[PDB]
Amino acid sequence: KVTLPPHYRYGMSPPGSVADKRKNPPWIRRRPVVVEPISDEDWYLFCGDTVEILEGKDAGKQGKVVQVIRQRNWVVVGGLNTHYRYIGKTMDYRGTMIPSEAPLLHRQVKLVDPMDRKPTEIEWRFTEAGERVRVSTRSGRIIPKPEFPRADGIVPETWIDGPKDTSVEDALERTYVPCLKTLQEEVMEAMGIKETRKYKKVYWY
Amino acid sequence: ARNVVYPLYRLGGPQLRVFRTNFFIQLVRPGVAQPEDTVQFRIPMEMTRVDLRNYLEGIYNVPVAAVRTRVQHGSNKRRDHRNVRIKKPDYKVAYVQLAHGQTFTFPDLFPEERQQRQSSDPRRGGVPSWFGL
Amino acid sequence: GLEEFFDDPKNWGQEKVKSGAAWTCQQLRNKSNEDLHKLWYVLLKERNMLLTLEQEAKRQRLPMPSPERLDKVVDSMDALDKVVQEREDALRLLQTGQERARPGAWRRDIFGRIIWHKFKQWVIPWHLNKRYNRKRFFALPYVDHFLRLEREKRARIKARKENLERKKAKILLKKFPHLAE
Amino acid sequence: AAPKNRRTIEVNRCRRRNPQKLIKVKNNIDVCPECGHLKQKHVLCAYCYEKVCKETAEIRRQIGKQEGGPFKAPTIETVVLYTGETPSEQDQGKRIIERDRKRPSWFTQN
Amino acid sequence: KCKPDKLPLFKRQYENHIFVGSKTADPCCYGHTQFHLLPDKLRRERLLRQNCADQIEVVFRANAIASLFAWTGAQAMYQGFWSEADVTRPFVSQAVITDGKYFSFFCYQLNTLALTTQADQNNPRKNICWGTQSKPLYETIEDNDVKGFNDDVLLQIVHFLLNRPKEEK
Amino acid sequence: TKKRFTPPIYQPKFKTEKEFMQHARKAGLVIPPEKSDRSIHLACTAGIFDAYVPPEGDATERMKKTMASQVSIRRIKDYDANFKIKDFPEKAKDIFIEAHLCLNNSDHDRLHTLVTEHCFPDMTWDIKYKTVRWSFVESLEPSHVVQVRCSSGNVYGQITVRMHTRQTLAIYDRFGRLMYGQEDVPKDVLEYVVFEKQLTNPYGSWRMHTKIVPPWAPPKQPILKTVMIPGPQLKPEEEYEE
Amino acid sequence: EMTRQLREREQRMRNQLELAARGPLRQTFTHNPLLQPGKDKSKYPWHDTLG
Ligand SMILES: [Mg+2]
Ligand SMILES: [Zn+2]
Repeated sequence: KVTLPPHYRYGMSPPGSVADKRKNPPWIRRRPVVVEPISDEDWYLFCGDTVEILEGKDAGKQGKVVQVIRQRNWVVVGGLNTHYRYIGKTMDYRGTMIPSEAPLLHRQVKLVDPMDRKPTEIEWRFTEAGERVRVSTRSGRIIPKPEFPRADGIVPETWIDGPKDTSVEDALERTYVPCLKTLQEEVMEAMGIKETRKYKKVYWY
Repeated sequence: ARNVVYPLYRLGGPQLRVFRTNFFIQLVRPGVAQPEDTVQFRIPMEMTRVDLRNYLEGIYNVPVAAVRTRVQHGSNKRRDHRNVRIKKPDYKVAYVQLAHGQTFTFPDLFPEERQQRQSSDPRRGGVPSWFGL
Repeated sequence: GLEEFFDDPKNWGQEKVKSGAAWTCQQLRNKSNEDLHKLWYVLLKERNMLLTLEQEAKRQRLPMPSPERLDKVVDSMDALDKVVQEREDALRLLQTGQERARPGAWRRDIFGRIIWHKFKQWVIPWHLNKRYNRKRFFALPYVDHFLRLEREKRARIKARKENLERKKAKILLKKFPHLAE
Repeated sequence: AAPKNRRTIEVNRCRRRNPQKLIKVKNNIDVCPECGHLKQKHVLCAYCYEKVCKETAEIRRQIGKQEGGPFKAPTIETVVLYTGETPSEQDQGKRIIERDRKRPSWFTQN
Repeated sequence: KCKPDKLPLFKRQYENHIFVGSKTADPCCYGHTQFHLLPDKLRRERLLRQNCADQIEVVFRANAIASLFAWTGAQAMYQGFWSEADVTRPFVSQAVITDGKYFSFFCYQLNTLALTTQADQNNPRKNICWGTQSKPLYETIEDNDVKGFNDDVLLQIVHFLLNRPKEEK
Repeated sequence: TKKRFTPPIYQPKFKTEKEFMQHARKAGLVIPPEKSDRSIHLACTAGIFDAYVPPEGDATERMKKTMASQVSIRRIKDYDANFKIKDFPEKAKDIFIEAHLCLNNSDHDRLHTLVTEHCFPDMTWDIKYKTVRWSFVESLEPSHVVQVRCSSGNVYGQITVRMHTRQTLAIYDRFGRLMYGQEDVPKDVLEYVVFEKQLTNPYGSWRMHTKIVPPWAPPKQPILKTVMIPGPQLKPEEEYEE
Repeated sequence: EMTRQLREREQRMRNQLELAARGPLRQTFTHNPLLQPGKDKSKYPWHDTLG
């Protein structure tokens, strides 16, 4: 299951990975990072959502949010605020250089209005149907939650039932008829088992 | 079943029956040579050889001639960074022999760029090669 | 036969095995008890094939193809056991009104702390049992001082925990002074 | 008997760094005319002596495949032959040890 | 292909004994015929409950091979033979194995006694055992009447007891 | 307190990935595959899409190849309307010259904007602890866009450019001693510089990618010092063979 | 023709910011409109027997 020490420092690498284990062994104890408390309800940044960088090496650029870390209030954008690191290095070969992105705090980014490609501040609201949404403060317009592929990787629109995958018509069929009998009693009538012997009473203490 | 209360029995009482069993057994490959008819299992401690027979015959329709069990100790020698001993869970092993001359052999569940790189030239003496001048 | 402990021969050697979703507790509230008693054994046989594959992967020192398969089955086996127990619990409240299937009572142990005693099944009444009457469900007056010492111990712990939380919040404004609101 | 006082680093450097304690340079070193490696004038070349032991061991492994057991030594002489050689005029009635290898240049046939 | 521990067979250390039924001083040192009775644990009806119907006859001829080899081999040791000094003449014996109702007949001949690796390397010859199928002596016993009594089984017991050592001229 | 005991360097032996996984199985080290939606993002391609071979002696079938390049230009103009082909060769000179002046002052922060990630190591790795003095004396012949081709999620466009100009190069070693070249005399150079730009990326730009090395090129300038190329270091048992 | 269908989803999913602008403006209440008209034993049982 999950084995996280009390003051585990979250990072770019996922917990339990080989890189995180070496980085965060069970024994180390480091100063806890201070994170501004943000209500799960208030959080307004999700993966697949365009954001503009206010402060950093490359400010004023808009990019998609590929990853978000709630524990540290980090937002990762592809291709922006990126340094360079050699990947696939070996003892003989230097390795291949690639740009690696650096995490950004939720205060160093700013959401963009779909109508006007400019940074804007949003406040949550409710539509007619009652579904909660985020609306820009200036020139209020709806900003839906960008669709993002599932973590597991399954694409419902491209699913092929296998030999051990129940069909939709068999997994939604209703066969239950509310009664006043237990699985044991109901099964003994169907299987055909008969037991005439009685159960003598015991004492409980 | 495990982690459940068993209804007490008295002379002339009903037969004890379990409709849903939470015993989960795993077939394992023997470490040492065993006869062909013999099969090896790892079962929970609470399980008995009598249950393993009725469990196999009923659920998997396998006739068994003989069943033998042994309890295997798990080393509590390992120690953590706090010098506290770590216990490997003790487990039970079961040896089952098939009845009608059937033979079982464990199946094989796991059947089965670098030359495009250019190196440094000794004659160049370490001079950067990128420069065409 | 013993061929149900392993996966389809063609699947041997593959690194991935596509699998569907896990049964949800709500999808099982529509099936009958007879249908759930049949499904339990379909999942049981799939669970043993996955436990057999998980152990042979360690034997051959290789990674398991799709470990999530076992997690899905374990979640389905627990969800199914939740539905059956739910129907039995509701049926017990109507016929009897009891919230617990096993009898018990609140009692003080020899140490003086409250504990819920779960009864056992016996053939003779409790006043005849040799071994049950050697057990004590009452604390003598030499326990009172330790009960207070143990109560004062929990209070100190609960006090340090509450004072610590206050400190973190007071230290959390020095760096984020815009949290005054 | 225990030290009455602590010995100083100045006293100890004069004892530790006394020329008698120091390692003495060796002047008996020279090059082997065959391989070019270093050697002492009175000691055999480690490199050239090693290649004799590698081949000598292979010859002794072949001898065992002929004897086929202990306490089976012969009462005659022994000869080593390589690919491209036949029993000589003087190597008649001996135990020839066939070697699947070219005769070493340093190994002169006698 | 495996070791005897998988039969199952267990090891122990205790007094080693070579005993024919009496000590060496007893002149009657040659065996004629054994009679064995199978215990209740190996009863036929308990083997059909345990899906071991094919082991019924196995239990019969396993007792003979072990009981008769141990008897004939003990007769030879009394005469001075052992692994290095193998027997010069065969040693034979008989056995009647029964469970109370069914009867089986066996004959064993001890041709060789050299079974060690040092002595079994070049040994050509082997020990022999003959055995029949289990057949009932009686079909049923009701009150004071024995139903379906079989005389062929009784005659076979007599032939064993009738066999005698060849007489000299 | 403040105690950490460190062991000496281990220096793993096997470099290849296969041997690591081949040796991790012998040691029982099981490494389950990763699970993550985030993947890396590469701004430059690894290699050229279509190999270019300049005609020999430059220092029907021919006409068709020139048309194939013209087709690829259209793709480059679908993502950038204000782009002409009679200015890039004049623009490449600025990049080329400006990218080789960052090696003298070690301006790696701006060098990434001029060159790709595939080209940057080749230039800087060897001169990490060396002093370079490169200059552009004069230009002999104008540059020409010889070939333009694009790729078949992202799309990149490569523009091969031919350069023929004089250059001055003097490479000094760690200690300031002359290592290669002469700072006084320039020499003619004929090198085909390849550029790349990630059209999909809205912030992309044209950056140097690599240098085409024709098999018929003259030998490079000789180095100052001498070299010794040892022979096989044989074992005692093994003998030397011609 | 399944592979071709996959490309269409990535096209839109990659660029969703424009789709929102294309959609007509929809009125949104400053506060939840369906929340106001929609919404407008002992923890220590041993004391009951032991004392
Ligand atoms: Mg035992
Ligand atoms: Zn030498």
